[PDB]
Amino acid sequence: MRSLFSDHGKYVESFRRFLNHSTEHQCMQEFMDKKLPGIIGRIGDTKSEIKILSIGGGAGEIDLQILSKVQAQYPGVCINNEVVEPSAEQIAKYKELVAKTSNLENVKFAWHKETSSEYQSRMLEKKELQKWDFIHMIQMLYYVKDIPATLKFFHSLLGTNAKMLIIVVSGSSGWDKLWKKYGSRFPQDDLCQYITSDDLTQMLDNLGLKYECYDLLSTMDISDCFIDGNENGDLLWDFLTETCNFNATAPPDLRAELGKDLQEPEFSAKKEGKVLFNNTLSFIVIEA
Ligand SMILES: Nc1c2c(nc3ccccc13)CCCC2
Repeated sequence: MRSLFSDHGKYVESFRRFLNHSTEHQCMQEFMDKKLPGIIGRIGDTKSEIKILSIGGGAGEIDLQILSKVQAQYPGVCINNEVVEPSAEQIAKYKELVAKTSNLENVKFAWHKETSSEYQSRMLEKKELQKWDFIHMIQMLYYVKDIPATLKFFHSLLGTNAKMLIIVVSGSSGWDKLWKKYGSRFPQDDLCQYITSDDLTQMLDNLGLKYECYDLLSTMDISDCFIDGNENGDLLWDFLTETCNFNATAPPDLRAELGKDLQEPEFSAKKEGKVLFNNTLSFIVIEA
């Protein structure tokens, strides 16, 4: 069993199938529309330049949406948005998106090709420490080695009335169950790392930071995962298991318990003849 994250090709295909059969993206859309406003309501107060640091170039369309809400609250104010992404493929895509978008004259972009870690290391070399008004980490901690250290660092980069926003899958979610129980039995990679909003609050508690957590429901239609032979079904399987060609490369003893175990409540809910996997999300905001 080889980690799915080691086959850039498969991954994407799957990831893509994941978005196509989930309310993930719309879920964040709702957060940004009905909650974000009041959250970032004062990060611009008294500043003639609003700085926004985004760690991860995977949700370009979401980043842009954040800008939309920040511009609305602070008309005229120029915005400096830096992006810290390791994947050239991503940055590349991001950029394309920028060029095709309007109402971004009062925004300055700057992409840095590296990891949160590398970025962080560098900064320390600099003598001066630079602050920020808004930091955010959408679905990417999974790929961070030192969470506690990472959290504390960027918190210190927050300026006055600044805020840091983090998104991960919720403790009360299918993923949680899927990992607490089966994890050990899946390919242990050094790149990925199973983490839930739960692991998060404990770390933040022990760190002593003041945060606020919000959960919203999101689903993943895994119906094609019971139709033996279905191509689509196969990809999805690859995703949950974060493994390559899961079926044809895993112990049926296991693939047997899952097939059963997934169609159960604590993992999924049965709807319009559909089997919906609990993809609930958590949004954490941290004060400076
Ligand atoms: N829903 C997601 C999960 C992971 N990464 C993701 C990356 C961005 C979009 C959603 C994601 C890793 C493990 C589990 C779930």
